[PDB]
Amino acid sequence: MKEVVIASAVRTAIGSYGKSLKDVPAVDLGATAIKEAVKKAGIKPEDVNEVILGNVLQAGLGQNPARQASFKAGLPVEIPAMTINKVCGSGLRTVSLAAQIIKAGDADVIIAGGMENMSRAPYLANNARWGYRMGNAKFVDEMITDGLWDAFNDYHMGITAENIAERWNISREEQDEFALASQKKAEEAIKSGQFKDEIVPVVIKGRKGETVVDTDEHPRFGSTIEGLAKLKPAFKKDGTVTAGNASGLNDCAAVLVIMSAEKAKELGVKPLAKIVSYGSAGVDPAIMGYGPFYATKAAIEKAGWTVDELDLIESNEAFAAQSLAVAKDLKFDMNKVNVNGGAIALGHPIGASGARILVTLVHAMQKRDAKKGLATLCIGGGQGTAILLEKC
Amino acid sequence: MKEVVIASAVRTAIGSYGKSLKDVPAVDLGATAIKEAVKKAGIKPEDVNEVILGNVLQAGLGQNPARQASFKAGLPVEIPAMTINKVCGSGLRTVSLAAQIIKAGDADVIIAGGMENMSRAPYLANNARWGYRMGNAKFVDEMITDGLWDAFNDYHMGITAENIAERWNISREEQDEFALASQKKAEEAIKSGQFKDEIVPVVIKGRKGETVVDTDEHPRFGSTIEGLAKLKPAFKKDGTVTAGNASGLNDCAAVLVIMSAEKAKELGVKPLAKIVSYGSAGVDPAIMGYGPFYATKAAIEKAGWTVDELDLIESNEAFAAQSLAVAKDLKFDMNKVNVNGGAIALGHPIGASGARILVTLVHAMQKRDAKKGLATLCIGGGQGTAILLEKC
Amino acid sequence: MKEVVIASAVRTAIGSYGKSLKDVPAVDLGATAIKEAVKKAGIKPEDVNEVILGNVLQAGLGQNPARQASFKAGLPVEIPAMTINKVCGSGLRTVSLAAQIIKAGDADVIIAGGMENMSRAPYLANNARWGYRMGNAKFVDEMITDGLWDAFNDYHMGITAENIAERWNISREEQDEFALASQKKAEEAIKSGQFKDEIVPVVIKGRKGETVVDTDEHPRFGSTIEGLAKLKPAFKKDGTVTAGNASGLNDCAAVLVIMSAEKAKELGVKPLAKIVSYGSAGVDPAIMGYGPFYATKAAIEKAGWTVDELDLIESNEAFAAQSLAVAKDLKFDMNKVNVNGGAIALGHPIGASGARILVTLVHAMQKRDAKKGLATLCIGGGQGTAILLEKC
Amino acid sequence: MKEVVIASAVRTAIGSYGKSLKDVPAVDLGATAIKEAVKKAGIKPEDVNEVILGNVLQAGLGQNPARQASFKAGLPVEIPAMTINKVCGSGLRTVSLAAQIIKAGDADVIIAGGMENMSRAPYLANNARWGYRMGNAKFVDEMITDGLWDAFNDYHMGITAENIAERWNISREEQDEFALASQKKAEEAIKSGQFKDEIVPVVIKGRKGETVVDTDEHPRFGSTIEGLAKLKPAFKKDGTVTAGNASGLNDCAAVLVIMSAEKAKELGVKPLAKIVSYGSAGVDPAIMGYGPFYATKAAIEKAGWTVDELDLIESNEAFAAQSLAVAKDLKFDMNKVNVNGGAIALGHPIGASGARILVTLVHAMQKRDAKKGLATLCIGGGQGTAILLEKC
Repeated sequence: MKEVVIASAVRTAIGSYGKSLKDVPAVDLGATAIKEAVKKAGIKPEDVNEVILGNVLQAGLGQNPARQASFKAGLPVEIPAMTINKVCGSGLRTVSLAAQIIKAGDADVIIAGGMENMSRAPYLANNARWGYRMGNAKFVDEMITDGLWDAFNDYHMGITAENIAERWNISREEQDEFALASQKKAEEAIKSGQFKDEIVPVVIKGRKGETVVDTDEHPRFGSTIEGLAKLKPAFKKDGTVTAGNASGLNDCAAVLVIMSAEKAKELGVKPLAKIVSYGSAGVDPAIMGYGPFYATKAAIEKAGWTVDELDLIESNEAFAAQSLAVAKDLKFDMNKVNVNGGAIALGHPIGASGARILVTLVHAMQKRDAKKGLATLCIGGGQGTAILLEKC
Repeated sequence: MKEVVIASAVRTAIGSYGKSLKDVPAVDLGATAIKEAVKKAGIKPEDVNEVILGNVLQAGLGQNPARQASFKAGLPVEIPAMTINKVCGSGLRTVSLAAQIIKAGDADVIIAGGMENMSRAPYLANNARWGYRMGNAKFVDEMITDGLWDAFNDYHMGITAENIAERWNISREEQDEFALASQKKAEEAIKSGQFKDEIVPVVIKGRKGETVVDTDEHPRFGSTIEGLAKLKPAFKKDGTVTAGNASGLNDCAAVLVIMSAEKAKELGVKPLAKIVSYGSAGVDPAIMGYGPFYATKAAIEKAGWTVDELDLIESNEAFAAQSLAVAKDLKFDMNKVNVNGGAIALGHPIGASGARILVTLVHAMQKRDAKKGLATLCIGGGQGTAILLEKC
Repeated sequence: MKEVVIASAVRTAIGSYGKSLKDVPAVDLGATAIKEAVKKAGIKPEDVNEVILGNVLQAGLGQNPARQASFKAGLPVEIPAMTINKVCGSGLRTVSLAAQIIKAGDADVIIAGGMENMSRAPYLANNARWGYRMGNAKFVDEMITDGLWDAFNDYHMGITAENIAERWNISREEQDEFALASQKKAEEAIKSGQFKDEIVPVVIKGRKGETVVDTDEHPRFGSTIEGLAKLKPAFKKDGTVTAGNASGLNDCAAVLVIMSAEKAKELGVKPLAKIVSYGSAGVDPAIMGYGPFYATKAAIEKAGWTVDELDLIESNEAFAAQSLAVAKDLKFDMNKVNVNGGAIALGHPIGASGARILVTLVHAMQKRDAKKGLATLCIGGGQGTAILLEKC
Repeated sequence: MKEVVIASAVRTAIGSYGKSLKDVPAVDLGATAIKEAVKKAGIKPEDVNEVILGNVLQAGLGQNPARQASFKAGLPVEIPAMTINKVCGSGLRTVSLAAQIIKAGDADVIIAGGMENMSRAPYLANNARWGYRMGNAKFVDEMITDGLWDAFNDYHMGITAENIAERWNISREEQDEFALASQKKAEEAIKSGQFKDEIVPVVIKGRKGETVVDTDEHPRFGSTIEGLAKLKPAFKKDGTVTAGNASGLNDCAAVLVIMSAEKAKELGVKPLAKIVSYGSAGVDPAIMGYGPFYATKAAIEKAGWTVDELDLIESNEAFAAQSLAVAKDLKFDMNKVNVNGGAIALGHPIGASGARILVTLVHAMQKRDAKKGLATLCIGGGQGTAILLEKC
């Protein structure tokens, strides 16, 4: 049916926990990235049919955080919006949902992506409404419960990363060397201007003064292998995962204008890339056949491609252990992966992260003249999200 | 373009605030409804491609409440699931999203609907993470902030209902007669068994016994116009809107199995109705040229129908003043509206309500042999959500 | 050295946890008791020199709860007031402090006693001011932390009672027979009007009506040994202490007017009893040479009395195991102990309880014409508090 | 009756809000000052008969904060202890209570004073136990509610200071010049070693490292009149009270060993001063006669003295407005007042403050060879606390 393209792809800088964006609600980050994505695509806000934004920690953000972002961006109040939560998947799954609505014939132009401000997550009192009656109870970290805690196994995401490291023998040393390379690559990318096209500044009107945040602050410049080897395991006595080889808690928004090829032509848009296939795409049989990261595998097959044919790959770094497991199984050429650094250095703003790596992927393909790109994040049946792009 | 149908449609009873469902998390109500929906459709859990569920008060409910409901229902862990939040529109928007995904060629069978437990919403401390420093602060009722408060105008949704009552000149008396009619129709429908097919019982297993909840708790049997006339305004001094002419705060899950017509035939399923059109369908020029209830007008127009041709209508009753404004503008025959009672009597479990009225519409169409049906809820630019159904 | 007397002695009923006094702040119970105590003593508010009141759960009750009670009772704003917290000892220690101030020549008329509303204790967030940073934390039940938890051993006061039961070899059976006897005596005392003189009614004025609370709510009329024998241990697996052989969590105020004998004569007051001695009286060599209940032994010795000479004894029943250990060690004649029932039946409103048993002792001495009385409560080094009274 | 003396007088440094002592609970500060007061008096911990300590913000501190301090100090577990709360009065009123118990013949040696850690005060949820039911509620700053908020007038203490400034015409300029002089005098006192005798270091065992806090940190060295004139009013639009001319929120403990003259002789103690009279002393008539600070006035008269005869005076600086009002009315010679600086510079750790200024007074009398001293704090009938000392 319709071909689907990315007309623009914009993100804020990624802030560190409790730092540069602590005072900027997720919805304002979202609004900042939407306003700019719309200008960068060269379309009018009224050309937009629907807004679809991921956001995981919605607690106390008020009704329909995606709608607030749309309205704050200056989009027409009558554009419908919805907020999606698939945890790790949210921000990228909104892009494939956009492509699906366009394919169904119901839209031509959709704002997609995601936003998160983990620094601002609340604490919760779950039994304040009808009473605790008696006894100490839990004052709930909402960021941990709704974003980072495995609802079924009743342990932290970090434990899952340990399990994978264990089962595959991904050693502490191997994870730290991977973390070091992500740090070095982010530092070079930032210092060489590789993110200048994709970052929209955020303006914080301070008590008096305006502050501009326009640079990713999470990378630890000058990281060394020695510095990483000294860190204590963060999740498990004598484990392999540390602060050093895992991503952080971060704040960002990242937004893309998704359009039918035919509408892009009509509006004089010069698109950046075509969406070729995605993890959600087509149906079955059979699911289990490909192995444990079958989402990404099957998405690659549906595009008619192989891993060797890919020019650039964004494979999210929630934990180095998980990144190394995926790269090993799919036999990625590591020179083509996370070329501007990955989440260990840059940050993992949950609900925005899938969209963030797609924004970094599309600009890197443009910059480096790379024809075939893969963005992939999250691990395990039901959860993997992946998109394949072919540059225009 | 694939034809899309409803293979089953099931809901829990709707509980009242702090009452029959207070001890049953939204995800468990959702799991109960999904497990039954699959059984009623006569399909296996393995036949489901994806789970898409409305839920507005997600705070503290843990990662991806839709995925939790899916898992707790017995559905394969590999089925992808996402949680959607469009406030009032959430539960019906998941049904049209299901149809779009099916139309795009990406799934054949999708569990859609919504779940909410307003009785269990937390309170929040928004500045607990980095500190309050000094001075009293707000202990935030999350149900009001995330479900009921207009994020822009900074007032209760009740105030919007009051403005609509003034706008359309709808009197206190008119609102209470409408409320009384919803109450009477709900009482007669309950007592005549009109909900017996669609309600799945919820079994609450305590430390000492079992309680079965299978009847809608919210209606006030024996309501009278004098009883309604004595009520104090809920939202403002000298207001027209009271607790007796507005819906409540309520707990429910409502799930439908949505399939392509082709898969339904292949699986031996006898579908209940075909989804003919929805407010999201086709693109937006010139959408605001119809009036303020243009999502609903545009959906009816896209079906190729008119209001006079409709046999049954479910038009949600968040507030009698809103229900009457939509009914006057669209010139509904009120004999065909909310024939088994509406949300004033039955309750408004936010992220489930749009699916709950679809579940009620489709069962009522079957029972009454009505060919053409409309479900509509929410009011205002870009919020209205509507679906048109044609009985099989 | 001035002689010191009790001119009046009044208490509210004792409410049960979350029940009859849940809506009445401790300071209001205190104000009700003070206003009546002054009236019963036949003195004017102007005749009071100082207000000294026990209150253990002061959190959030506002500045100087004793001063608030004093003011709300009609006492001149210039009367100095202080709030004392010695946990279990608070309410009786204020009576001996009153006597010391009178003996020192610094006052002639002091309002003493205690007030507590355990039903209204808050929960706490201890790190809200400077932040929790990350991770779940304790939402602290302040009643347990400030009123019931051993700050050193880091366990419930219930565990101390269990250790005392083991120490003194006091069986489950023995504790329940003692509890049943407290229940029976309380039921007979209530029904025979033994508390009618000492209880001041509390009038709760709602938005729509008035409720009068004037009867002790906590006793379980018709208790049986079989009913007690079926109870599960409260504090530890296979424990002897249950909810049926330990006191409750309760709400009360109890106030006495304490005067020099000289002022009482000057004001025309007929005093109820003379305070002969108290556990604080004279200095400490060699205080621990008596046993573990040496405050009580030493008070009796300072009166120039013995246990056999006492006519009535109020020995508080926080736990049956503690009550029985004190009674065995001191060889009390149990026919003279807690003759109108004790705290198992009647409740243990912490910072009021010591004054409440003094109020009950002095009324019982009057009614029964008993010359010599002992009130004792609390156990362990430096906590025990006791007063000896001689009827006028 | 018995003469009463101060055998030793010790305090911690006073920390600023959220600063040097933020990690040291009030009870540990108390314990540190008790252990040292006992050594400085040259008596054994077993010579102590009772512990009486002021502490206003007791919320969540656990049972009987004075007892915890005693136990943590290494005092015998059987010494009875009680915590007093008279807000501003607490710490000094414990010293006069000590003298009263000694006068009554019931003790020879008492530990008195007070402790507070305002940085550590909790936030409160007052309706967590039985439920908020619905609607936003207040997340309570316990420090403000229990320490700084006028329970009767329902406004901040700062408003009272404004009222006094208003009624007496104590101008902004006059208050800032008073604040400047307190700042200069504290700076000279600290730099000249005047507090070295009375400060006991506090040792904070850090993550690794021990930190020593031994210097008052609140003074703003180098303050200037210009700096103070630039500040905005803190309580009232166009008011006179600012951060600059008011004290802070501070953390400290200050403890004194109080003994009978006869026991000091017997134990070979060389006392520092005799307590001559106190605000609580003797009884009436008539109270209103002296004017609004009659507490202090009457205490001065009872010693047989006049204001002119005083050699040194500590008059607390909660707010410069209140200090200037008292000094004007009693016609203090300002050269003899707060000679080492006052609370504006040094801090006002509520429950400790009365004891802190008595500790500073007694050491200053020793240092400067001053025979007659007055300590006074708090304002308004019922609340004024005052003690007169005559040096040994």
